[PDB]
Amino acid sequence: YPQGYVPKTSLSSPPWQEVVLPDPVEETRHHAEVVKRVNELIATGQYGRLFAVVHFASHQWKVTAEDLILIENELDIKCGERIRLEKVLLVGADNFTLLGKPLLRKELVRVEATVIEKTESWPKINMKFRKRKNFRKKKIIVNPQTILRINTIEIAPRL
Amino acid sequence: AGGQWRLQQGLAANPSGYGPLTELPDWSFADGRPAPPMKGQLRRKAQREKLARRVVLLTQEMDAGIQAWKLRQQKLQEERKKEHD
Amino acid sequence: TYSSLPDDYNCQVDLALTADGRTIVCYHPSVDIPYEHTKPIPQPDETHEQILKAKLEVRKSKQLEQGPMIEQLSKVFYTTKHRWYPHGQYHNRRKKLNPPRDR
Amino acid sequence: TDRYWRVQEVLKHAQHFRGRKNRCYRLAVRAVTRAFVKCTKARRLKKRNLRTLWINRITAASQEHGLKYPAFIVNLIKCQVELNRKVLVDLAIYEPKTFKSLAALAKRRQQEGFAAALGDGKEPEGIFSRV
Amino acid sequence: QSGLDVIRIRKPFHTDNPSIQGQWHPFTNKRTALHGLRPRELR
Amino acid sequence: IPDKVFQPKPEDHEKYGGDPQNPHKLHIVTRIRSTKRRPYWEKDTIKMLGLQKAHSPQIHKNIPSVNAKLKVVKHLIRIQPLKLPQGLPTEETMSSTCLKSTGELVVQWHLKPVE
RNA sequence: GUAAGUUUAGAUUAUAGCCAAAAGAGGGGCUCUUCUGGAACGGAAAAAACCUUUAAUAGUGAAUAAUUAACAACA
Repeated sequence: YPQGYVPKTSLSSPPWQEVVLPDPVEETRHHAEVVKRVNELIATGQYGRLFAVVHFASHQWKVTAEDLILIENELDIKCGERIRLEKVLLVGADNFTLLGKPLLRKELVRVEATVIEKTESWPKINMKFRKRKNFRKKKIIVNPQTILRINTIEIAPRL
Repeated sequence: AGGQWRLQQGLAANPSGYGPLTELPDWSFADGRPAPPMKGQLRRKAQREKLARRVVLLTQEMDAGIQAWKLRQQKLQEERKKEHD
Repeated sequence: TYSSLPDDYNCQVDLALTADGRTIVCYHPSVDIPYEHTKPIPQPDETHEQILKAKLEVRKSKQLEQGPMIEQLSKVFYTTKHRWYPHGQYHNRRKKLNPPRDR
Repeated sequence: TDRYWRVQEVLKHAQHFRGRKNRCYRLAVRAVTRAFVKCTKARRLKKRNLRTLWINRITAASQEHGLKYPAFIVNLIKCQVELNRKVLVDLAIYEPKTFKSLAALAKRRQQEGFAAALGDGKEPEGIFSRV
Repeated sequence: QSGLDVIRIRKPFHTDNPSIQGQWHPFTNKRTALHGLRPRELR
Repeated sequence: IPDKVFQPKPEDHEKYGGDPQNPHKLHIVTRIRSTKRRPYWEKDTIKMLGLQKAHSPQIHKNIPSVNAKLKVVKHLIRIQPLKLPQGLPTEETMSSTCLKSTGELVVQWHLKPVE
């Protein structure tokens, strides 16, 4: 028996099974090959509806055409004016998707939406838990609000 | 989660901390007009500017704090070596 | 065989990083079921209501009694008898008449 | 002379109560304050409950592909992926093909992470482990 | 403001195309068998 | 507290990578605990140091008076030496300063990923 | 390091704790005296008194704190 030989048993081998990654040099060629084919797919425009993840305010919104998003604050923009969202981290197609690291280049993706309405919120109770609470010890919030309608998503083969 | 790994790479432990994602503007006009600076970003910017001025002032005061010691030693040194007539 | 996960069930997954490294490229074309791995539609020879009538056959004492009727209903749907019992007028009126529907 | 309107103010909030409470001002007033207090507290707890639901759904989706929830999250962070938990649920529900692609990416990073530990750091960073 | 009523909104999102890649169903990720043999089928 | 705690050893210098000469000038301190249920002297020291809010960066000098005050609250703070790879900021660059978690204060923020 | 302090004039209110944890003194568990801390919406099972917790605001965000458990003897 060769040196450093251990017969296989319940405790001799780890429960996990080792795996072997492909060699880097050929692996990069596949990475380049995948990009070239996908670049042709983008050039051919072989996609219909698309979904994109856009971060606005303090929240991340997964977005698609015709989507309506509500932001609970003023934006200083008149209604009916198209605006461009500048924070997109993910865009998807029927048979392919693109992921930012952590964001895509501005050239690749352009997203535009329009302001629909500026409003406030319905009353929100703010009662307090104090001995002898009383019936006239409460507050209302009615925070401001705004409405946005997604308009278009634009991409180009700029890989 | 993941704060420890982010610190190892030198980034902020919380993704919501110091980073282009939070700092950069979140939108721009379709016409191309730049969006107004964010109120939160401006408020955060002001604090950093105030701290920077304090840091420079402290170091300037610190430089004198040690440099002056050398000027008081020169006065002590010259005082020891004295003569007349 | 670059993909680290089996591609034979949902779709072929090809994960690639762009040369610049600023983007991650994923190609996910769907995979169809092989013909040889499927069975033909039953050659020997339909509304769900028809099955319900056959399942809830009227056999004993013409229409069955309330208790047995619930038991037959409970057995078919693997539910408890308590669900089938009616409720009083007070709760019935409370139900909202026109719940909102969007899209 | 307007005590009736004061009663109506309590009544409008107590019309949906049950028993003599809904019709007795002495009891109706007390219930309304308690109901308002309950709603105020529930606002904070509502957000926490939603996060718990999102985590559970992600685990089921991850377990469907054979990946544990902690492993998936850590690999995504190591990959500079900053999707929030709520969005992760949405991707699985409506983009299963994309979610499977995400699962492979996380699995590859975990495999690279295991390889890096076995390598002991002598080997260079992996293609998917480049930061 | 618009004529729309101002009350609690259950969901801040409205979309007419919830799914693009298809909704998940249990048969997703389930492997097929040759001849579509059901489990335990002698055949 | 005995000075031996603050008397370094050769292994400590290697572990923390700090040269015994050219001591660092500025301290970075953040409060990591509450002063509730703590004695009044501990409460007063925290108030004097200005660390009312937890996880708040503060600029302090590495001087004996500051060192003595920090020692009293040592267990409630994290001390990190401030580094200036690019040196002190100028008036023009005063607005471009940013302190990294590594402890280095850059005088120019280019909004480019370190990667 | 930090921003209050001393004096003059007018003037009341308050003047019964509770529990934890230390140091003493009687008993020999208790009985006292002295010092320190506390009053969650989190946690220790429910838990005024122990632990994590700077105020309070909307959000279908994010990072963390305390956190009921723990793995026979031969030389």
